[PDB]
Amino acid sequence: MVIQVTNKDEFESILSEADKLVVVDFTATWCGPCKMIAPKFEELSEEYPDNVVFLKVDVDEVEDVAAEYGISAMPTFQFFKNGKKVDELTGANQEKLKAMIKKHA
Repeated sequence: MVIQVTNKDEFESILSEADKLVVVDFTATWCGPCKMIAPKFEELSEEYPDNVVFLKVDVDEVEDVAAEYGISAMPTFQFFKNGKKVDELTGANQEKLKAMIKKHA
């Protein structure tokens, strides 16, 4: 249950208009770990279908969001409440990803 974001305006508008917690997967085709944690991301998106929106962002496809969101390493999962950033995890840690989604959901 994951939505692929392909531009900045569409991304900002989603965070802006979200009445749910939003989790964003910042990913890249050159990033081995990004692809390894991707199935876990998908599972969780289905395991929180009511109160959390999950997004996917390729940093080479949407350049204007990678620099603007302060992404410094990959993968990066950012968490937004009411259109405002609340948490962040860097790295393909499956356990920490679950634990951080639970914290805010």
